[PDB]
Amino acid sequence: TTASATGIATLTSTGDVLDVWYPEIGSTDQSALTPLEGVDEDRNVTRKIVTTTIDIDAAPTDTYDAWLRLHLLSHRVFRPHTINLDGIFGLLNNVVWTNFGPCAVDGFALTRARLSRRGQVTVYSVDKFPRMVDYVVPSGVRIGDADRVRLGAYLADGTTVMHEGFVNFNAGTLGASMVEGRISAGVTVDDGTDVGGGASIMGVISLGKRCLLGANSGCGIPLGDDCIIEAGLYITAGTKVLFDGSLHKASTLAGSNGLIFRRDSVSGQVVAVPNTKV
Amino acid sequence: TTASATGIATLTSTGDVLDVWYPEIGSTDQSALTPLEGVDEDRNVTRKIVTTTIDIDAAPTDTYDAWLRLHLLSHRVFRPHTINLDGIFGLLNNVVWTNFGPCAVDGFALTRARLSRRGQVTVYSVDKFPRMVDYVVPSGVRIGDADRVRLGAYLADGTTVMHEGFVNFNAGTLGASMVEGRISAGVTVDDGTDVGGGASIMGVISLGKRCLLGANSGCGIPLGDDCIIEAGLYITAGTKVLFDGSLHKASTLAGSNGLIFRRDSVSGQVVAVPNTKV
Amino acid sequence: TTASATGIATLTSTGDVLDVWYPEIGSTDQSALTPLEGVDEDRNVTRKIVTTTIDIDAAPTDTYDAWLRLHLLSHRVFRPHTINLDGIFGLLNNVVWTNFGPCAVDGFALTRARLSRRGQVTVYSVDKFPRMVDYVVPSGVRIGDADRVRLGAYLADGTTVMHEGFVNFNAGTLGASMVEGRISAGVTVDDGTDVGGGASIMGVISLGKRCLLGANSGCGIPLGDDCIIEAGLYITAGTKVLFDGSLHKASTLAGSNGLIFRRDSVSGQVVAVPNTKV
Ligand SMILES: CC(C)(COP(=O)(O)OP(=O)(O)OC[C@H]1O[C@@H](n2cnc3c(N)ncnc32)[C@H](O)[C@@H]1OP(=O)(O)O)[C@@H](O)C(=O)NCCC(=O)NCCSC(=O)CCC(=O)O
Ligand SMILES: CC(C)(COP(=O)(O)OP(=O)(O)OC[C@H]1O[C@@H](n2cnc3c(N)ncnc32)[C@H](O)[C@@H]1OP(=O)(O)O)[C@@H](O)C(=O)NCCC(=O)NCCSC(=O)CCC(=O)O
Ligand SMILES: CC(C)(COP(=O)(O)OP(=O)(O)OC[C@H]1O[C@@H](n2cnc3c(N)ncnc32)[C@H](O)[C@@H]1OP(=O)(O)O)[C@@H](O)C(=O)NCCC(=O)NCCSC(=O)CCC(=O)O
Repeated sequence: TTASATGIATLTSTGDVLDVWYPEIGSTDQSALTPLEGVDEDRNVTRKIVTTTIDIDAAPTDTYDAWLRLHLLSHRVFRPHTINLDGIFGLLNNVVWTNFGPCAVDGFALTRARLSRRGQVTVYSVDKFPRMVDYVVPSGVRIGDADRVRLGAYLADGTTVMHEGFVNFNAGTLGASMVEGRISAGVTVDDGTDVGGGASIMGVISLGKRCLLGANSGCGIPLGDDCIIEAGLYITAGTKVLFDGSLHKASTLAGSNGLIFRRDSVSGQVVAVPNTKV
Repeated sequence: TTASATGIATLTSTGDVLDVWYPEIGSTDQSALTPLEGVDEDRNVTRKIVTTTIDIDAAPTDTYDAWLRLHLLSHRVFRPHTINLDGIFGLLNNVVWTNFGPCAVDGFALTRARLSRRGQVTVYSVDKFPRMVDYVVPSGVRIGDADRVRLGAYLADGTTVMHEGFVNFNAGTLGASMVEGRISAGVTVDDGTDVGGGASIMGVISLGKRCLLGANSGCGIPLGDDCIIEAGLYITAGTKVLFDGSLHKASTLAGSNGLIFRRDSVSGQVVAVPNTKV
Repeated sequence: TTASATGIATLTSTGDVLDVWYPEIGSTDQSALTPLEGVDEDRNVTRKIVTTTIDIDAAPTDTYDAWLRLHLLSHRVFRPHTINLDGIFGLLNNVVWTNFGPCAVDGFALTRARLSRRGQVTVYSVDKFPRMVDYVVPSGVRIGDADRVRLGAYLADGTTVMHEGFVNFNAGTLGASMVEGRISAGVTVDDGTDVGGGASIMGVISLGKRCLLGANSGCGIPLGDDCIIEAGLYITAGTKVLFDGSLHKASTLAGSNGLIFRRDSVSGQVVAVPNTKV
């Protein structure tokens, strides 16, 4: 798809792009943005309006292109896996994310000293991906600890990411989900799927509708709909699971509907049983 | 109980209450609060003093009432389960919690643009419950990552909530505890109980005194005093536990004193044994 | 070692040290620091330059000494366990860490009210240890959620601490590691060791090179090089592990090289097998 937006970029004096903010997708309106242009000598950066036009099926070719792609995902214009992100790690700079805005990592010690004359300097994160909410708050969502949702996360209407939840870029919820565990990059969960506290979903992997991952559980395989993984139980691709009297590697149960995975507390054996009613 | 306090409320131009801060319980002193009244046109809110009087045994009837109840818990005037919270979710608004203060979720994009002229806008959370410490810091407590304690948490003197700890509203510690795992809404742990790193306590559930939940453990049943759950072991209500040669569903071991729960590493069987010395 | 640095201390009106910032180790240059000296009457603190000289092998004797030691670790001048920290907990004050800077816990309610006239007051943490990044950002590191790295953490070049990672003081990475779980105080992991999401390493304990702790795993013993602990599996010192037909308490497998620990999904038995290729 040809996608375009007008945004405001933060550039170092050597021309490295620390960030871009695109408030709206597909608009040429600049009036939100002209008051934000200028030069900050304490950070040694310039903020300047840019217009970015991309082919979402092509690999990104520069830092601006990479930033627009993350915005398209978090504004929910594009779902996870629908936009080409190949090579994005190479295009994003490591940035010090502060209460004063993004700062270059090279020379940060001098930067911090300059900024400290203006007020206390707090560093929220040092990374190539910022906190999503600092660029877009999608509608119909709650996020307890907004450090734990990267820009490029897709959070469908009706999602709650609790404080223990984490959602990486190119990942998230396609419908209404309670997310209290970790959704790795490239993982999606479909409508009504709830991820219990401290649960882990490995990234290849997606879960269908109305799944339940128990607290402290783990899922290393794709699941279909109406599956349950018992609290505390980690299903790896290599786990051998007893189903109807036979052992199956979990990788072969990928995409199954209506299975409850538990570890028998008497024998210690991993079992899967049908999820009755459904 | 009749409870009353004077506080300062933040109201949208449509009269929705985004927050109330009650610095003290039971006082009519306004002199801390009159300098904080006014109108913020970038957020489109008004801050105004309110006096709120409630019956803690009755269901809350409006947003102010709900906010006072959360304060009563976190100031430790009332313990968890001692105040009626029925319907509170319906009375609290979803709010964008920023470095500039609370902001309405509707229209936040315009709000963010207005505020960005004043300085970098950082969103800490988007939720119906704020961070406790932004309203009350109780005495004798440490909190590593104060994003992870909701207003309405009760943290007794001598509590440390480490960065991996999480304490929901209507929950917490009745005495001195090291909390490095998740205390769900309506869960309390009694004096000397330590919750290990990444442990999960389901919410009906409380733990007694001097309990130890191992790292990455889970507890889905009430426990009495001097119980231990091995690291990595999740006791669900349905788990069948071997105790003195017989199998018992864990729900039937609810409230037991002096049991150590472990998963036998040879057989894989969940067992409970007496906690000797005690 | 004799170690010395010039820094800027924040002192209460009773002379308690809330913090010290030492921008550089071993320098007498004050020109970064003289613009930061002064008195803040809303917090009731004074900021003043100090010169601190210590013997790293001796126990710290005052709060300034304790702060310099934490800096020496996070600037990577000293590795974990190389500096004497005995009694440090007694020398650090509990502090309220705010957007305005450190504040005393005694009297914070009055402090908060004073500061609220200047702007929204946000409390990041209440603890004896601050967030490392607010004092030093070491080179070659990423940190997703910088609430989760305490000052006194040592993060070697090439380390990424993801949002689920946590690194305590006197702890961390000796080389390039992806850290998505919890590195307790006094724990180190050597080059190429990756700590999976939600994994727990107990603190006596270190891991060698190229180890892999699966998501939601736990390690209660020292490991040598090229060990793997399966996702979801917690090895406690007391766990009895089957290796080559014999049962061994895990404490006796301390420091082993090239072992893969798994829980057999059929029998529920904890086993260790050689890590083939290596
Ligand atoms: C595996 C399930 C789904 C099974 O539950 P069900 O309700 O289907 O079964 P149930 O009625 O308990 O049990 C039916 C029968 O199976 C037995 N049974 C159950 N589990 C067993 C096991 N592992 N081994 C042997 N038997 C077992 C019961 O004793 C009962 O036996 P009889 O037939 O003999 O009676 C559950 O235990 C579970 O883990 N749910 C996880 C939910 C969760 O953690 N939600 C996430 C939000 S909670 C959260 O996030 C916590 C907060 C936080 O962590 O921060
Ligand atoms: C289950 C317990 C409590 C058992 O410990 P004890 O000290 O009572 O027993 P011990 O001396 O190790 O063992 C007594 C005997 O039982 C055997 N034994 C122990 N566990 C076994 C098992 N699971 N299967 C079979 N045998 C077992 C031992 O080998 C020994 O055998 P012989 O009799 O043959 O010798 C422990 O292993 C545990 O998990 N503690 C958890 C502590 C914890 O995680 N604390 C939280 C803070 S730590 C934390 O939070 C980490 C940081 C973070 O995560 O962020
Ligand atoms: C234990 C291992 C390492 C084993 O893996 P390997 O690749 O060596 O083996 P494999 O090819 O799967 O399996 C070899 C043979 O062993 C069998 N096998 C494997 N596990 C078994 C078990 N537990 N019980 C019985 N059999 C088992 C397989 O079925 C296969 O059988 P046949 O020979 O019959 O074929 C793995 O499953 C694991 O847990 N890796 C953890 C990785 C991880 O979590 N990384 C952290 C980043 S991921 C993360 O952090 C998630 C994000 C987040 O949490 O936030």
